[PDB]
Amino acid sequence: LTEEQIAEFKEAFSLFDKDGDGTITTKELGTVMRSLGQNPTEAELQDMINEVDADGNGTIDFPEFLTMMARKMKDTDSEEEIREAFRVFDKDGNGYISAAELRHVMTNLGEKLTDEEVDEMIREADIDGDGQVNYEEFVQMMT
Amino acid sequence: FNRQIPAAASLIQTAWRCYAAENPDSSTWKIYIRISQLREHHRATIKVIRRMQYFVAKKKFQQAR
Ligand SMILES: [Ca+2]
Ligand SMILES: [Ca+2]
Repeated sequence: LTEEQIAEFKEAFSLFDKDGDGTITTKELGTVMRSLGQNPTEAELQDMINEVDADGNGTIDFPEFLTMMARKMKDTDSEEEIREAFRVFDKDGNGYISAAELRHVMTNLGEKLTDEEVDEMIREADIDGDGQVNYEEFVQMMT
Repeated sequence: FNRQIPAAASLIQTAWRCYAAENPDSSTWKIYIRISQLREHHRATIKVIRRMQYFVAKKKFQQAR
């Protein structure tokens, strides 16, 4: 792990840890999100913490931030679950999903991303003018 | 019905925003309409938030499955 990387993470941690107590509470994190023009729900704040929370005290210490910042978002079987998430939408079974269905899924369901983001995604995906994406190349894009 | 459908949607979207965020000139940034002219303390903030969002979408999807 780099000394550059830890440094910058330390800077990041301070952005949430305003009271200097080395803990991030569910109410401090909501401050920051709401700073960015967001509205979270008390549970949404309580689900995020409970994912980074290995001490169970309810707070985020800097070492659990560091644990979360340095997690294999790409190697820890991240590719198997992201595959099977797409296979919820290939009922045809083909490792292929219509670029149109992709847009409809990325925009109307779940977090509902903006069209410009969906435009960027499809373009940089496996759409080589085949209005199909083979998500095999998609999962690898992100990893 | 089919509770995996939103979790699958959520899993894929959070992972892509996590990845898109590493490009500082991706359109995944123009989404913060209330933040006029984002500064550098914004991106460190967004980047970490987005990671924790991707993780909860990992749990919620597992649960369904
Ligand atoms: Ca604190
Ligand atoms: Ca803690």
